[PDB]
Amino acid sequence: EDSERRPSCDIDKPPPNIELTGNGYNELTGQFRNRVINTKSFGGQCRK
Amino acid sequence: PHYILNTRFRKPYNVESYTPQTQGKYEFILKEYESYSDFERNVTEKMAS
Repeated sequence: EDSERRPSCDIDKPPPNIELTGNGYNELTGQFRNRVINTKSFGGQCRK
Repeated sequence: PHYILNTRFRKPYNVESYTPQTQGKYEFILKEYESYSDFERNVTEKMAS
């Protein structure tokens, strides 16, 4: 409730579709796959 | 947080991933056909005695 230390330092927008890059890939079909690497996380280290 | 075209979206618990894709592929096929056929005949014959 009481979120101190300026959470997210007023950083609003992430990259547009980084989930597409983080998503899986297939070589024999040339079609992308489901997300594997969760890039939506931040680990606390805000990088503006 | 999930932003698509500067719009605040929220991923529900049932959807795994919903990513925008351009994927623009359009086709257009045009075909034409024309045929001309003409026939003309005029035979003249005259006999006198």
